[PDB]
Amino acid sequence: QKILQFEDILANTFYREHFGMYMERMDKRALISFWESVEHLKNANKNEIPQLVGEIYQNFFVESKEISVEKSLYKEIQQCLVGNKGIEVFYKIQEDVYETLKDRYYPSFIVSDLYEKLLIKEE
Repeated sequence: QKILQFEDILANTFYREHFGMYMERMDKRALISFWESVEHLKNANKNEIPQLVGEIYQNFFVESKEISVEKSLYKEIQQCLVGNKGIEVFYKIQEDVYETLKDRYYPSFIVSDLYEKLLIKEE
């Protein structure tokens, strides 16, 4: 009956892993992995926060482009991502990635063969 809400899809490890498998089919699993990394940051102890923020950059923002802003301005990027500013930036990107996952990818996941596995067959 009632459609699972995308908020609950990402809150439940069993649901979210199935949605991640669907994103892998689209070769866009880095979108949900980045969302999961920022969310893990929101619920992490502060002794791990700066190293996690650094691993987020090293896992999702180090794609080497031909016009290499990442290499030419490495120090300059890190300094404008230093403290609460960097955490606030990663939060805003997570918010934008969330809307893209919700509006562009979640509707086709509901009609995929994976949404069935999230439904309880009543006995």
